[PDB]
Amino acid sequence: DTRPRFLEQVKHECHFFNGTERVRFLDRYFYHQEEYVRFDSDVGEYRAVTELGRPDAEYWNSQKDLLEQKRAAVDTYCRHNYGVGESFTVQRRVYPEVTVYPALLVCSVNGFYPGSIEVRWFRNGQEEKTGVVSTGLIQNGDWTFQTLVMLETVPRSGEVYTCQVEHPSLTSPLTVEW
Amino acid sequence: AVFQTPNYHVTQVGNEVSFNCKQTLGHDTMYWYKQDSKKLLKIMFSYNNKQLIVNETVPRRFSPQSSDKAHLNLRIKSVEPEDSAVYLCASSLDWASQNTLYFGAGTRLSVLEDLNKVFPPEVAVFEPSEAEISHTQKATLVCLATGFFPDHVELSWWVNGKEVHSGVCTDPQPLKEQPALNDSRYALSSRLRVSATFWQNPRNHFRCQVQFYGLSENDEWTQDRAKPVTQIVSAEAWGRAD
Amino acid sequence: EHVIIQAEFYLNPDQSGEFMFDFDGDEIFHVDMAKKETVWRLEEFGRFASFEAQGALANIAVDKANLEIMTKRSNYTPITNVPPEVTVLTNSPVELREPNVLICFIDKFTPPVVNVTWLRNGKPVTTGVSETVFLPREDHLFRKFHYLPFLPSTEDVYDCRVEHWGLDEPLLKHWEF
Amino acid sequence: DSVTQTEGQVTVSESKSLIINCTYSATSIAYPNLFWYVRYPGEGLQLLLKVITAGQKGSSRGFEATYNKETTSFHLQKASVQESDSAVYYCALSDSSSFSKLVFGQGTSLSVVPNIQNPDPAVYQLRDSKSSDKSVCLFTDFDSQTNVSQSKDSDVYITDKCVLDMRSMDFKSNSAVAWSNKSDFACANAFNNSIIPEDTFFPSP
Amino acid sequence: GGYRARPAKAAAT
Ligand SMILES: *[C@@H]1O[C@H](CO)[C@@H](O)[C@H](O)[C@H]1NC(C)=O
Repeated sequence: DTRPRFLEQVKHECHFFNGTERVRFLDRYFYHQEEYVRFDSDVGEYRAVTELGRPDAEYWNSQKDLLEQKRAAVDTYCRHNYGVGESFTVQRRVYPEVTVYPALLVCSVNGFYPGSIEVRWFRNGQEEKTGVVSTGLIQNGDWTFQTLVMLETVPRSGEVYTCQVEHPSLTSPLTVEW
Repeated sequence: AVFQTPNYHVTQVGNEVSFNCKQTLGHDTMYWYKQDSKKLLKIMFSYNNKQLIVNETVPRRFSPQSSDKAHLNLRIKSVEPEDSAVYLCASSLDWASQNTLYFGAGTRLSVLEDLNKVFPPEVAVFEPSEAEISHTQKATLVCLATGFFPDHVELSWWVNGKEVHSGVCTDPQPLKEQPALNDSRYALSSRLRVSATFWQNPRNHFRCQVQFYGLSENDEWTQDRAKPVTQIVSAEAWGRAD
Repeated sequence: EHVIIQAEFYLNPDQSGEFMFDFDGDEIFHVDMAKKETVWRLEEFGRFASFEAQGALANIAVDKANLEIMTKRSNYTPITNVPPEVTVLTNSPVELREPNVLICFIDKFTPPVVNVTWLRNGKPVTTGVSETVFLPREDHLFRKFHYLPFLPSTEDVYDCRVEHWGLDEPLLKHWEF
Repeated sequence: DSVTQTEGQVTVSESKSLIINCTYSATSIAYPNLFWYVRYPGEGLQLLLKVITAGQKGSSRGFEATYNKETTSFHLQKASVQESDSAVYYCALSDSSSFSKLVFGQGTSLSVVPNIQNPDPAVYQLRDSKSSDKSVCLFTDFDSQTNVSQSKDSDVYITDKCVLDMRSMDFKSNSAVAWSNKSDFACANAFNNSIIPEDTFFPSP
Repeated sequence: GGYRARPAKAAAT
């Protein structure tokens, strides 16, 4: 296809801090990956972010009941949808699965959710910060995550190495030893 | 505002009717509601940005249409007696259910099996009682609009060529001249009360006026009696000193 | 702490539109325009919550009416194609004769059109494959997950072939062993 | 998905308190929005008040309605109804999760009756300006508790009680009309099927 | 619990 493509995008975003105690609502309209008009609950009205959206910002802000409706969106939309899915979104907990191999020894924790994780090493009684390389957090796209911590620190005479993983779904640290 | 049109319409079974609506609120969503004979209010259609989003299993007879966000038209291809109702057009900011609906004044559709049942009102004015004048120093004129069908009437009082609203009360509903039959002609009454010395000035003129919505000038009419067109029927009285 | 995003788009002249809900980078559900059904990313979600899909279809109608207006507002200037980063991944430890799933991750591309194919030993492999809708990004490009289950072996190579108008030739990432 | 409210007409004297009952029983929608719409005489339908969150109270024009999460109800209340509250009131629900689509209650027609401070009940005969016959029987100036019964005879016509305000005088009066083509018909017996005050004035024509 | 779509607004013409 020689044909040129034209893309419209709109995103209604709900930002939550300390649960539903502090909510911010954003109504965002995009054209060719370039926002042009936006409503912000902190601002309280539609505003053009580019000149391309100024006819919308003035037209929409003048509509009967528009402002009232958008000012109420933090309660009727964001807080509403937050509580509808709270059981399996904010409260989802899947514990990790750890395995340690060498290739340099690697500890890999998979199938965990949410994303916040802390994994540490111990060579052996004390954690050794040197020689650690972290893969970063990997999003599996199926509501699980991955991570490998590759460790360049050759163990020697019966050295017991333990990858310690700390996830919000468990009450005490998860420890496995090599 | 929400403007709809027409206000009244009468037509025989099998004819075509068109209703038009317009809203000036900048809103995205418009509606057709049906108000049947028994004070009920059921939704028929809902349009959003010219696209039909809600259809409450309305007979194929009805064909809403919207070439623009601000306009919503309703057309009934060939009407049945069941279609007699008040049709309310409404608009809402968008299709969210938290939004307030703003309604128009309504279109009053009367579908008849036989247009030969349409009659305009006869109107008569009744002069104040001499007993009421001497007992209370007040004077009540009574207006009767009788023999009309359907009940598409608006009554008003005119004192010295000016419409008056003070001292006036009209029956909220007409009554049936023959409550048995479903096609019974109606009657309506209204009162206008003034001070006795105002009624007793011979320079004062009092007119009861009944606007009747009937057949159009287009409609075919074969009967001998006058075509019961939309018209105004009046009755008048001048004051009496004695 | 948490962000819920209702993300919609419409693409001309392919008449392609999409409606999904994002939670902290993971999709709660999308609406299948063709079948007019709500599609939960996890089947478990559908037993605890609901969504009337037809309200998503009403939005797609509006977005498209808007798009025509927005392209006319913009003198019909097209989108600049942007080629995708792709990455083939494994899901858990790889072990001989132990079933895993291959993951092909497509990132930072626009427009949201893509031809992706799984190649086993240079031959196309079509059965068992799963696929996600395009998912929104904060830079407003798109992401896509393609999954291929398999039993690992030594005499089997695997590739993920990606076609995108931003690329001059098809992009391909390899996985062996 | 159903709404039920007070059926029919309710008559209330001015300054009395009012309750309009409304309960909703919609099997198939979670988190509804509740509305009260009002239609004043000769006017169009308009919103009185609405509540869009489960536990809150909406207020307007002195009216009050609480969205109850346990009694599944949206009762409308007012402590002192005024005569300008005479209207038809509609209770309605919508599904907050889907397209706006109001399910209306049957409607309650409210008639707020004013107090007649100095009744002077009488029945008068009024003759046509253009004809000697017929006449109409005018029952007027009766107190606010008098109820006018309909005819029970197909050939006698009796209208309902009707209140008019002469604003120049700050004067209000109630009135009903009776007429007939019966020769037997007379104003002395036109309202016999009604219970009118004993002191009703019947002038001799 | 049912999810709510925030409706998309029609652009100015
Ligand atoms: C995808 O394949 C179709 C097959 O005809 C082709 O027309 C289209 O250009 C391809 N798109 C890309 C981005 O390769």
